[PDB]
Amino acid sequence: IVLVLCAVFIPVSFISGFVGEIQRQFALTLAISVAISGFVALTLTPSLS
Amino acid sequence: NIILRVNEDKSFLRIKDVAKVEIGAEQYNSTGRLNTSAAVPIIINLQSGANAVNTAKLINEKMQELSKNFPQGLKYQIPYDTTIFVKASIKEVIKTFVEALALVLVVMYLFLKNFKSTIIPMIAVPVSLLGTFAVLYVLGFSINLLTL
Amino acid sequence: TGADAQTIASTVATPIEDAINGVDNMIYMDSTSSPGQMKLTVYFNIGTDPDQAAIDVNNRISAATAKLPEAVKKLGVTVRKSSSTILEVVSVYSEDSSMNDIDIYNYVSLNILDELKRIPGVGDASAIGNKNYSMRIWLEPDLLNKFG
Amino acid sequence: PDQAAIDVNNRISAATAKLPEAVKKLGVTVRKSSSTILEVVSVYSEDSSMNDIDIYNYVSLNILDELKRIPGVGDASAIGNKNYSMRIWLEPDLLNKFGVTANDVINAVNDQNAQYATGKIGEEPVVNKSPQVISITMQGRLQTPQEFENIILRVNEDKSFLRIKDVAKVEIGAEQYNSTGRLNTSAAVPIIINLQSG
Amino acid sequence: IGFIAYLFKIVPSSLVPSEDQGVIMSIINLPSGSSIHRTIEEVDTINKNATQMKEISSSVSLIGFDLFTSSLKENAAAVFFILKDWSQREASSDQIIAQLFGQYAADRNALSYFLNLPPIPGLSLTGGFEMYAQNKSGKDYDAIQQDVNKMLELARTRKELANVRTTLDTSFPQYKLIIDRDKMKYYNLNMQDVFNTISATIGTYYVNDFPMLGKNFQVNIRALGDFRNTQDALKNIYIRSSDNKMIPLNSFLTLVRSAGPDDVKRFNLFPAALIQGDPAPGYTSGQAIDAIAEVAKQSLGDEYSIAWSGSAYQEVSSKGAGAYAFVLGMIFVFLILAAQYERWLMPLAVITAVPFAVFGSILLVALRGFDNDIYFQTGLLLLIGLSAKNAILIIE
Amino acid sequence: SATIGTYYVNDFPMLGKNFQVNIRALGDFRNTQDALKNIYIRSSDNKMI
Amino acid sequence: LFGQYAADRNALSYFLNLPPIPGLSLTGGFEMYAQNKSGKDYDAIQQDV
Amino acid sequence: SATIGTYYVNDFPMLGKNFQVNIRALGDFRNTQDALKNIYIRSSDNKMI
Repeated sequence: IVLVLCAVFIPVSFISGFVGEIQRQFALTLAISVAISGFVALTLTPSLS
Repeated sequence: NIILRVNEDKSFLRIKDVAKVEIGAEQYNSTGRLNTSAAVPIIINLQSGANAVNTAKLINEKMQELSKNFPQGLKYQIPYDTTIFVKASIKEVIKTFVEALALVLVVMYLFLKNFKSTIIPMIAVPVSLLGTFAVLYVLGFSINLLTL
Repeated sequence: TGADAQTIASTVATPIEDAINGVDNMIYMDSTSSPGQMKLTVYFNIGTDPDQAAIDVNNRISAATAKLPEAVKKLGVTVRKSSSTILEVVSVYSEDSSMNDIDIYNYVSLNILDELKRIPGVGDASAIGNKNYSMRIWLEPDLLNKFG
Repeated sequence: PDQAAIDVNNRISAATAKLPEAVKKLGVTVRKSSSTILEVVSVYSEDSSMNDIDIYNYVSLNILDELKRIPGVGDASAIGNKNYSMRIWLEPDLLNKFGVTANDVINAVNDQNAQYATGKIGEEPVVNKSPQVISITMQGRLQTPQEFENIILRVNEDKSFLRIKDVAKVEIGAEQYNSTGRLNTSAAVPIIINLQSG
Repeated sequence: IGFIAYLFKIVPSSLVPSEDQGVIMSIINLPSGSSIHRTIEEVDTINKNATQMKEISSSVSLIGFDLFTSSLKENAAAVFFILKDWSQREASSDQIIAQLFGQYAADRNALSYFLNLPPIPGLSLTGGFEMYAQNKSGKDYDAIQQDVNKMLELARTRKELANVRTTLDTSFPQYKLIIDRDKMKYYNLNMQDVFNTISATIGTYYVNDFPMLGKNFQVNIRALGDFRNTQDALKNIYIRSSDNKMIPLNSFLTLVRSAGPDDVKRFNLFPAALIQGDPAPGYTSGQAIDAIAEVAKQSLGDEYSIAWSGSAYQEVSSKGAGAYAFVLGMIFVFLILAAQYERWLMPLAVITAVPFAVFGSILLVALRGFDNDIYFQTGLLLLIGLSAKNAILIIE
Repeated sequence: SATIGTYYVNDFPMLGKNFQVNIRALGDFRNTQDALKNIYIRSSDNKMI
Repeated sequence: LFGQYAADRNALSYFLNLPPIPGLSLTGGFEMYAQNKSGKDYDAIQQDV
Repeated sequence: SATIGTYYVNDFPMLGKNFQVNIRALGDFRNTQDALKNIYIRSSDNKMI
C-alpha cells in the first residue's frame, strides 16, 4: 500500500511550474505521512494492540 | 544672522531682512489619518525571502518595547497587517484537524465498541502526524495551508 | 529634488537601468519616474538567492552613479531587497493631541523607525509624509529685489 | 564564481587607502568575467545603404539589450564601439581668429546642453490654497546638431553673438572610428556573445 | 468515463477561490491636478462615513501616497478599511463594499477603486494579468495614450476580458519652460545660475545639514508659498547679471501650460504603459491572457511590444512539464502491483477502480458550481490513493 | 585634452538614449609641431599664447 | 613591576598579563551604552552619567 | 588647515608608488596659542588680514 500510494504522489510533486511547487509540498507531505504511518502500524499498533 | 553682503556703510545685510527662517518639515506634501485622527503611518516592506508571519511577530514585539518608553500621549496601533488573515486561516485549519480527529474517534468507537480498542488507533494518529512535521523540517518544507 | 518626471527618466533612470540590464537571472525590470523620485524594481528568476541578487545590482549601479547628476548623487541611491508590497502599516498617534504632526513624525523617524529597520526581515521601513526637521529659509523675492 | 567576486570586492575595499586618488574617483569595478565566446553574430546591411555607424547603433539600441537578457549570456558586445556622438569638430584657426579657447567651448556646452531642476508651482505650504499643483517641465539638453551649432559662446560687444558654428563644425558621428568588422568581405558589426559561467 | 470527461469540460478552471481577507483597500484618486488640500478634505469625508458604518472597525489613510507606484502624488490617496471579525460581522466583505460605493463614490465624484488585499500581487490573486505594452518606437506619451485607449476599446469588445484598465495618464497639468537662450546671453547670464535661482525659489534647494537632536537635518531654501502660488511667478524673481543689474526671470523665460504624464513608466528599457486586465467569468485566466494579447497585436503591433509581468509572465513562460507525470504515476502503480500480485493482468483491476472516485468528486464539484481549483486538483490525489487501498486489499 | 584628443562634456538625448558629446580639433592634429603652433591658449591677462 | 613604579606619580601604569583567549570577558562584566536622545553636549552627558 | 594642521594637496610618485604631498607650517609657528597672529589670509580687496 505504501509503495503504491507514494508511487502516485512523487510524480505529481515533480511537476514543473510554481503550481508544481504548491502541489509538491502537499504531495510529499502525504507521502511522508503514509510511510510513517506504515512503520507505526507495523510496529506501534500491534504492540499496544 | 548669516551675512550675505556687507554694505558700503558698516551694515550687514542678513538673511533676517530678506527672508523668514523657521524649523519645519522637509516636505509638506503628505499626511496620514487614522480614524480621522491625524497620525504618522509607517509602511513595512518585507525583505525578499523572509517569512511574513515571523517578521510581523517580531515587529509587534519591538513595538511593545518601544511603547513602554513612549512619551505621554503617544500610542501605537497596527491597523493593517496582512499576516492577520494568514494566522486566522492557518488556525482555522488547525481547528478542523482537532474536529476531524474527534469525529474519527467517534466512528471508530462505534465500530470497535470497546473503549480501549478505540484508543489503539487513537494514539497512532498524533505520533504519525507529528513525525511528519519533523520530516518536513529536515526537507526544509515549511508549514503552509496546503501542508496543514 | 525639484525635477520633472521626464528629466528624472532621462538623467537619473536610464543610466541606472542600462547598468543593470545584464544582471544575472533578471526576469524583468520596471522603472517609475515621478516628479522628484525614481523607483526601479528589478525582478529575478524564481529561486535566485535574494542576497546574491542585491549584490549584483549594487555592483552594477556603481558605474552608473558617476553619470548621475550631482544632486541625485548627494541624496541616497539605495539598493534594498524589499518588494514594494506593504506587509503592515503601523500608525503612531498623539492621544493628548498636544504634539504637532511634525514633532510626531520626528519622534518616529528618529527612534521608532530605526529600531524597525534593524528588526530582521524588514527590508524597508518608510514613514509617510517626509516631515523631518529642516531649517527652512523662506525667501521673499520682493525683499531680495529691494536689497539687490 | 559569485563567492569569488565577493572576496575580491572585499579586498579592494580593505585596501582603499593604498589605492591612488584618481582610481578612487572612478571606483574599481569587480565583475564576474567569462573568456569563452559562445558565438559571434554579425549584422550586415544587404542594401549597403546603412553605414557602419548606423548598423552599430541599431544593434546597441535594439538587438544587443535583448541578447544580454537571454539567460546564460555573459556580456554581449559589438566590437566597433561606434556609439552616436555629437562630435564638435573645433577649428583651431577660427578659434584663434575669434579669440576663443577650446575651454570656452567646453564650458558653454556644459551650461547650455544640460537638464537642470525646476520646482512645482502651487505647492504647500501656501496661505491661499490653489486648486491645482502644476509641475514645471524644461528641456535644456539639445537634441539636434544645429542646436549645438547655435550655442552662444559670447556676446561680442555689438549684441551680435558668437556661436559654436562660427568656430566649429558639429555633426553626428561615432565616438570611436577606430574599429570595423568584416564578414565574408562585407562590412558588418561583430557582436560577440560570451557564455556565463555555469 | 464519458461523464468524467464531460464534467471536466464544463467545470470552470481556477487557481484559488477567493476568501474575504477581512480588509478592503480603497484607492482614491482625485482629479489629475488636484492639490493636497482637496485630497485631504475628500478623505476625511470618507473616513467620517466609514466610522458610521457599524461594519468597519477602523480606517488607516495614507494621503498623497499612491500604492501601486509607491510614489507621492498630491492627488492620489489610499485608505485601508479594517473590517470587523468574521463572526462579529453579518455582512460579507463585498456586501460592505457596495454600501460604501453607493454612499460616496457616486456622490463625491472622485475616482475610487475598492480592491481586495493581495499578499502577493499575482500569487495571492488570480487572473489579474497586468501586461505591459512597451513601445519600441519613440513616440509622444500623448500618442501612446491615444494608442492605448484604442486597444482598451478593442479589449472591451473582446468577448471575455473584464475591467480592462490602463494606469497611464497624460492629463496632469505641467508648465513648459521656454528658454530664450539668445535673450539670456544678451543679459550675460549663465544658464546654471538661472536655474539655481529657480530651484531655490519655486523649488526646494538643499544647501547643507544643520545639527539638531544629535542628528544632521537638512537646510532647505524655498520662496514663500504665495510667490510660487501662481503662474507668472517668474516676474517677481530677479537674477543678477554679470553686471550689477538684476534681470527679471520673466524676460528670458516663458511658462506655457501643457499636459503631460506625472509618472513616466519604463519596462525593460522601453517607455511603456501598464494595461491591467481581469478574465471575464466565461473564460479561464489563460484564455483571457491570450485574448488580450491578440487585442494588443491587432492595434499596437507595428511599434508596441507585448510584455507580461507577475503571474502572467510565469504562466506564459512556464512551458510546464509533468503532463506525462500523472500517467507515469499510474504506470508506476501498475508495475508495483504486478509484482505484488505476480500477475500482469490484475493491477488493471485496481487502476479501473480509480476513475470511480474521480467521478464522484468532479460530480459534486460541478453540482455545487465549484471550479477546478488547485484544491479540487489536490483533493483528487488523496481520493485516488484511498480508492487504491480499497482496491489493493480486496484484490489481494 | 580637448584639441588633440576627444573630450567628453555631457550627454545628449537622440534616439531615446543618452549619448556622449565629444569635442576635438579637426585635422589640425596630424603634424607633430604644426599642431603645437596652431593651438592658442588665453592667458589670465587675456592674451593668447 | 607594580611596586617599582607605584612610587612614580608621573606615569600611570597598569601591568596586565596577556588575555588567555583573544576575545574574552574574564570579568563577566556588563557593557552598557547610555545613549542620549536629547542632543546634549558630551560635557553635559558626562555630568548626567 | 594648511598651517596649524596638515593639508593633503596631492600625490607625488616615489619608488614606484604614489606617496602624499602634505603642507603644514613649521612647528615653532604652531607651538603656542598666539600662533594665530602669525598666519595671514588675503582678502578679496587683496589686503592681508
